[PDB]
Amino acid sequence: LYQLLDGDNTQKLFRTYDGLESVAQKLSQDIASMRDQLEVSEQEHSLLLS
Amino acid sequence: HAPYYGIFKGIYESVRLPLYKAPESVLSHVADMKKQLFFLRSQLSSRSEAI
Amino acid sequence: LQNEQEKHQEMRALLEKQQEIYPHVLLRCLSLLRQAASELRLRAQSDIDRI
Repeated sequence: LYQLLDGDNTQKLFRTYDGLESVAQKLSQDIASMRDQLEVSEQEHSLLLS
Repeated sequence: HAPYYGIFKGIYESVRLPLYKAPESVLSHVADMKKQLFFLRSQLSSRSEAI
Repeated sequence: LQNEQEKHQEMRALLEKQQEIYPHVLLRCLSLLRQAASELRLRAQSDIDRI
């Protein structure tokens, strides 16, 4: 699960459960942030069209 | 009362996976989320180029 | 639910295509009107009316 979330084979010598929850929160935040950017971009596009 | 219940409860809530779902679904779900992230990035890039 | 999600993705793809074509068509119309205003009304026709 940690490998799936961090992508980076950075052989972190010590994986913690708290670290796992943090990386999971980051993915959710990244998706939310990307959706917000897309929404902004959609507004920008709509303004240009208007 | 399982020792790791509190930690995984937190992980389920972070990835927005419902608590009633089977534990075998957690990795598949996270993989799909990553897939979605890639798709959203591609859409943003396409839209930014179009604008 | 799975079918409706697939339909959603298709509709979304179509919407994105239409949003890409529409502004270009508006720009072509604007370009034609600009030509009529600048080259015909302010220049060609104004000279004719004076003479």
